[PDB]
Amino acid sequence: AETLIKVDLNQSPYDNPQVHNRWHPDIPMAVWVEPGAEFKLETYDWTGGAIKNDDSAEDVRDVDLSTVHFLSGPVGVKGAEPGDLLVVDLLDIGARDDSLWGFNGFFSKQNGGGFLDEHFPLAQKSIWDFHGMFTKSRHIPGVNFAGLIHPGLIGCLPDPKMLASWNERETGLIATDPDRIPGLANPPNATTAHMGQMQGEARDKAAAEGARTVPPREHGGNCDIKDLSRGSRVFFPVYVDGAGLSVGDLHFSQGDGEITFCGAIEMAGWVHMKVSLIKGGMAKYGIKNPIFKPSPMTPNYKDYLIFEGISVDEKGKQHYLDVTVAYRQACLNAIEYLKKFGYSGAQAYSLLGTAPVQGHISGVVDVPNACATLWLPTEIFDFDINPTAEGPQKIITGGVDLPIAQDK
Amino acid sequence: AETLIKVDLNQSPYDNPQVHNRWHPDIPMAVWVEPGAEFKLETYDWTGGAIKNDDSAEDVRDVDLSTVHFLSGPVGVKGAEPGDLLVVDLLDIGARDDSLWGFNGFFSKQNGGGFLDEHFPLAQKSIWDFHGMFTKSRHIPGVNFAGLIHPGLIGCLPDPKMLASWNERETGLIATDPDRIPGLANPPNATTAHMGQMQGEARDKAAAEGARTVPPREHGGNCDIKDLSRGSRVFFPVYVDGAGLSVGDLHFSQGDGEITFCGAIEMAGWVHMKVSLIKGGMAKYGIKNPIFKPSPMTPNYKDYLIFEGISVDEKGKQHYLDVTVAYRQACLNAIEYLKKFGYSGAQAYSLLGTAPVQGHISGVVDVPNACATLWLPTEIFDFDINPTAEGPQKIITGGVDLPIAQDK
Amino acid sequence: AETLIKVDLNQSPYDNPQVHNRWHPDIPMAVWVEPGAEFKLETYDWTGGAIKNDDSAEDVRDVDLSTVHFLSGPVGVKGAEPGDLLVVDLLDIGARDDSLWGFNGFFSKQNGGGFLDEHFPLAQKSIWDFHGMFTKSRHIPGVNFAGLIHPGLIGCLPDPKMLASWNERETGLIATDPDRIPGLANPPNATTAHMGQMQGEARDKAAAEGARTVPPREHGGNCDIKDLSRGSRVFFPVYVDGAGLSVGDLHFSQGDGEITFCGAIEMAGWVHMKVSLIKGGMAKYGIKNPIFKPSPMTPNYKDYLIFEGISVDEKGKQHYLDVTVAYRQACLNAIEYLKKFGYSGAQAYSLLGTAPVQGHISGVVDVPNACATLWLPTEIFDFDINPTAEGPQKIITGGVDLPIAQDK
Amino acid sequence: AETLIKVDLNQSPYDNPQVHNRWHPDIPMAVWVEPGAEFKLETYDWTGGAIKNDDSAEDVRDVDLSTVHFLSGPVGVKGAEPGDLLVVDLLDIGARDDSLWGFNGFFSKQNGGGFLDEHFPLAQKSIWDFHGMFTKSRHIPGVNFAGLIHPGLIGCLPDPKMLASWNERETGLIATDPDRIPGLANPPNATTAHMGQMQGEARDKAAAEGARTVPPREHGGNCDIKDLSRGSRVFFPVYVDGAGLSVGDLHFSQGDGEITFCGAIEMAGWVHMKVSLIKGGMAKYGIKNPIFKPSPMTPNYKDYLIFEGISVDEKGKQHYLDVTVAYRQACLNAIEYLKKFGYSGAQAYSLLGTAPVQGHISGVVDVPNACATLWLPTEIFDFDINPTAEGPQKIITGGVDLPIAQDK
Ligand SMILES: [Zn+2]
Ligand SMILES: [Zn+2]
Ligand SMILES: [Zn+2]
Ligand SMILES: [Zn+2]
Ligand SMILES: [Zn+2]
Ligand SMILES: [Zn+2]
Ligand SMILES: [Zn+2]
Ligand SMILES: [Zn+2]
Repeated sequence: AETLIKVDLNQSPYDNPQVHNRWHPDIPMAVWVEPGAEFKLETYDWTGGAIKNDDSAEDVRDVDLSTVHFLSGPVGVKGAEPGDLLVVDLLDIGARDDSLWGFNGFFSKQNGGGFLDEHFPLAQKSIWDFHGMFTKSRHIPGVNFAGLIHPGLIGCLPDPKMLASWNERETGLIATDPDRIPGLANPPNATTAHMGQMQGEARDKAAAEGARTVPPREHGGNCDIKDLSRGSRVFFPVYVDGAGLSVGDLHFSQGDGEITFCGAIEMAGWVHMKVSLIKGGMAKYGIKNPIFKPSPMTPNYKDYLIFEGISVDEKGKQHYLDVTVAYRQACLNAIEYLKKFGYSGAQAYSLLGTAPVQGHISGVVDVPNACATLWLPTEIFDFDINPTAEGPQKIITGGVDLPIAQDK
Repeated sequence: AETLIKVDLNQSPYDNPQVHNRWHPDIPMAVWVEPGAEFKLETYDWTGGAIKNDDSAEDVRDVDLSTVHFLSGPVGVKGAEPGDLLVVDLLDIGARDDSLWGFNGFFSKQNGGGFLDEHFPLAQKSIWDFHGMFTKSRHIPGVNFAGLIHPGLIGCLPDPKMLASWNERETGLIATDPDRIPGLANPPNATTAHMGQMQGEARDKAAAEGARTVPPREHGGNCDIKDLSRGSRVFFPVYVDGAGLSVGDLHFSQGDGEITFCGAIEMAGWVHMKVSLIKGGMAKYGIKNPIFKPSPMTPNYKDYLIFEGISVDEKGKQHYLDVTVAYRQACLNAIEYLKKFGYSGAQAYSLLGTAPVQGHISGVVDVPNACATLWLPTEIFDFDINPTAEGPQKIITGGVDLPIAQDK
Repeated sequence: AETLIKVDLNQSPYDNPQVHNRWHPDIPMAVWVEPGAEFKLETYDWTGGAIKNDDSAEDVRDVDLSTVHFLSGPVGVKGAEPGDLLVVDLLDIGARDDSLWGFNGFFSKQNGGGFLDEHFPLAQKSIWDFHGMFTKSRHIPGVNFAGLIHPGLIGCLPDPKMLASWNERETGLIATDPDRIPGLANPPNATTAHMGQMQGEARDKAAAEGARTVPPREHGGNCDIKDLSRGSRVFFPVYVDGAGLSVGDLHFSQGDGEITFCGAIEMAGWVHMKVSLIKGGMAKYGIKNPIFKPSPMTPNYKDYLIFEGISVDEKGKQHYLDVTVAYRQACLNAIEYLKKFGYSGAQAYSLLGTAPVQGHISGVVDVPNACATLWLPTEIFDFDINPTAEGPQKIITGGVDLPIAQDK
Repeated sequence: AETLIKVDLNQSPYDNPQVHNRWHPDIPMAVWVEPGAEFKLETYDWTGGAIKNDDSAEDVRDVDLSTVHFLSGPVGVKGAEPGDLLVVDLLDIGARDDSLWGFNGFFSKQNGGGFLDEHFPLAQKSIWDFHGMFTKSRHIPGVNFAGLIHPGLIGCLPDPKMLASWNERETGLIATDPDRIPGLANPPNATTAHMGQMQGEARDKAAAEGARTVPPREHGGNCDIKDLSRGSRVFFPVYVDGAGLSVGDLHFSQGDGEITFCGAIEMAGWVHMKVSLIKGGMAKYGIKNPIFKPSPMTPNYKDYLIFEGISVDEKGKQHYLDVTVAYRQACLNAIEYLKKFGYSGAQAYSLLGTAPVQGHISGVVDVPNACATLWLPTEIFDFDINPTAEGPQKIITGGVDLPIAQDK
């Protein structure tokens, strides 16, 4: 299939007019296609080159998070009207031949944070090499797995209404605690905005009101749903004429929650897709957020070891039906378990961000506690991590660990 | 294997000395077994007979929720010491031959509430019949599925310290909003307490400080994890000598979250299990909450239709990394979708509480929005519910709906 | 549901009028049901009590194979006419509460033979205990698995024409080598025939022309398809009015090919089923043999170690597209591999007949060799049997083995 | 990873010195690698360009089957000695970017034949297009599936002894019926032999004794095991120093048996692989034929409709434990079923050769009949093919069919 958007990794994303990093109804289509068209799009990694394949974490700590995410699009679809559904088949996804590695990290609390930032406040990095379908890290010994390759971010352009709501409610929330490190949301920011085929005046009004791509919203966008993977079929709400489908933020793999924030195994690559329409889909099927069907080709792991958490935090304080706090406990429990086998806490945390662990909302009614589970697939280890009568052999030798960078 | 605790459904649970409905370190063992023992335990449904197989919801409206849950146990295991892990193999689980039906319901907001109680505030009920491995409801046409049969509630007796913490933090939370309908937690309550073989003054003492079985806690207890099912192996923390393992609240099936609160498909039944020990297991493996391995025998549904939600509520107000609010959105999206096929909202809500739907914590870092997904297995419908170019057809037409009871 | 055919294991099968052990159009219905009826049938093990739970193989050696199989039925279905399809839902299947064990064996070559009878010519036995969904044998250490519970034999009564063809072609084949040990087929035999409710001369006429139940045929019958298991839906061709569905020969588990001949794990038990009709199904769907849909509840083993064979026998002699010889080599390769871990050959051969191993007709065109594969699920062993750089380790300490009985 | 053997589809395979089409101990290594090396090999389709993407079957009719299969290799592995096992990870496999289509056909009975050549004696062809992970044919409407991408042929060079045995037993078998159309085996043939880098005199001899690659043998070779797919790990017996691993005959998909003979969906492509050794692997693990582990990434089809056959042929003749005849019956039964939905017999036959259907050796003991099953995954049709009460609707219209060529 022909590649309709090409990416040169050594060219600055700002120099590519078919790339953009904010959501706005007025970004012009990077290309137009007919319904039924099938084609490939190439993509920068989300940072657009900021993070390197080496053994230092300073890049993770110093990255300018206002730049993310560099998306390829918007793709225009002829005849697409507001209120349609845009049916997207993800026919395949992969890494570029010249870039067979990816990265996971923990941001510093001072520059982004993450799910377990109170336990791992310093920036770190693991590097992942791709071996066909499989991946592994020089930083995490004894671990090998097939990737669940997915776009972290995909979705259609918002209408004027939608964008106004997003900015209002999100700036409103920053207003309630504007000095929290890390912040509660990210406001529009024109300084580092890439607005596609835009320069001058229209570029500068739109860049000042253009939404950050950081959070998932009603249209889809940055959902980081690992299961929205190569082979899947997704149904997107359409808000503007021609839809304006963009995609980026490709992951070779990811755990549920993407707890590390900085991936997932983040990568540059390509997406091969087919597009079509359901006329008036949104009203016909009562669509608000996207809906999709998962892939018939995914890694078949099923020998899970499953960890539990409840809505009582690390300090012993009682919350109310809080799935977020319950998941944190399940993740911490899994980390504690892994450490008994010789993994550092950073190796374990990176693992939960990268390997295809499951996070279930098992119970959300048994007041006051929600119950959340974290499913660790045991197939990914080249030794048996199941409990036995005699106790764990502390297998993991070496002195290998994830790079760590002191704060600035 | 022999049944070590027998249950007569027509006998009041209070008259059975091997049953109890509060957690307390001093409830004496209902029976003693050797490590390696295999045996069966019979169980009351969680209410102990309050809910009937008929077409009215008044029993659900009027049930005395202080009575739940009637558990079978505690089972003493010889040589079990605090800090051990109790290894339980769930070898099989089923319904009683004389009781081949179960119930799902929504509590009234005035008497219990639930996940979608703002949308369905009146008490309702669906009745499920068991056909070998399979189930269906006269109240929900076109739906048939294999059950994922599991105990909703299982775990070991707390020590004195643990119980004190539970009461302290939970009464503390009630104190912050004591008149809230429904309540934030349930305090100890001696009026409806069944304390097993406890007699005299010690009984009345213990009943006044005995914790409700309603929430999951560090020991396990009422987790309502559907995947802790027949065929699973679970590892419980031991707090007192002999462990004191109790089990109840059997489910023929359940969806992730148990959003309906009143099940799941609640039933009476039996559990066939084997028990063993890992000496000093808790410290060896860094165990706080239980861990387990899921069953090799589960329903193989994989053709999911997957719905999404973010941390923005039904009023449009913006929350911060709130998985609970995101899941509500995903569930409501699923319900809206099913309605287009002719299901009532009540049918849809009941379905999500009963069928083995998956609830994933897909993303919990993309500030401000968490992303939660609800996975509806399409194999359970006897017609195709997948989106087509044509839009849906109302294949659900006709009479039956769930019983509904007006508020007292 | 109600049990329409009851079985007393201590009663001779000949004394039960609702049992039979030959196929004949004139055996009267054991019971009549309406289409849509759901009910249970109890069953003798195929031999009807000949094999015992002990540590000697003499019963296997001496069994009278003319007696097999004692089937429960024929069940009549009101309105069923020749050329219909009888739709049978297998809703559940299990062992009797008073008989929680089963048996596998190798027949002596002198009395039955088997797939590897040139390698294991003496009669042997392994006994299997049922632990809820799971099984294991005191004769084969280190192995545990969830059973794939299925009827080895199920199908409808032949019409007069069909029965005549069966006898003609099968006696014709015996004629080509009548003194062969073991025989090529089994002729009608009135001596040990149980003809249900048939009386007098009519009974006598039928027992002399009644087909042995030993081989699978166009109607179904003794297929020993492990995947025709609890949870399946099967569609049977109907030849006579009322259909006359019979069932027996229940297996707790079996490997593809049932290579040991004497099971499988043979057992007495029960089948819970629902029946219905497709009017004129046979012509509508071009049905000759039965067709079916496998169960949504089966053991999820996927970590196979897969062995190969080609159409060259143990003497090195070249055959032509012979899948039978190819599968023998694949089984023999699997046995040789297992022996390196400390299993006897008999243990391994019993294992392949009992555990849910897969046998695939991988290639049947690459003249002169067919390619057959044997898939051994590695999850059934409590130690890792995968190849490593170091080679195997004799982990099966020994002492215990299958009973063996010298020839008479 | 780097491509160590490159292929120009427009260059004659005879002009590529790193390709060969006969098995012989003396073909020199096309390249040498160290143990632990990972690399790519590109491949011709098995015919090397003979079959074209068009709507006529004459190329299939006229192809010179003495030329097949053009393999890439032999790959030398430093330190590999006879009696070792060569561990091969298949890390990924795909189609070439310039060649995103493949072909299935039936050979004429006069030039190759096939499993159902008595029913389809004239040469035919279906063409398949690749859409990322998925495939479909302009010749078979209503069918879409994810490919189970595998090498049909892979293995190591035989030693002198092995080669002598192969020729002796195979020429011996041709001797028993030398004029048979099609032949029972294919003898060595120097006319169309490509012997890699072998030269002049030494080569003219090797080409006269070099075995055809057509059948699977002890070393592996052309097994056409669909499940030996991308993601798999295979363990090959080593016969000569450096091993000499070759590979070709790549399939995008195939059904069990490869009944159509001419594929499978045959294609040109590439294989990304890693190699390593088990020193003395063959004796350590009692290896005769290869063994392998299937892939964690395969198409997840589960909703099978399963067809049966027994050892009684199309003429009604009775065979003895003949799996080959039983499989033919099961395949013919499946074809008859599909025709009721509007497919031609040719469409159905091509489908069974290409789609990932399963063929099980379900029973091989119930004298006189073997029982074989054919498993059609129903997910591959864009309409429901399951039996219902009112019968099949003839969905397949149009007038498209496979090209057919009259005999030469
Ligand atoms: Zn993302
Ligand atoms: Zn990302
Ligand atoms: Zn519960
Ligand atoms: Zn419950
Ligand atoms: Zn049988
Ligand atoms: Zn049997
Ligand atoms: Zn081949
Ligand atoms: Zn091929």
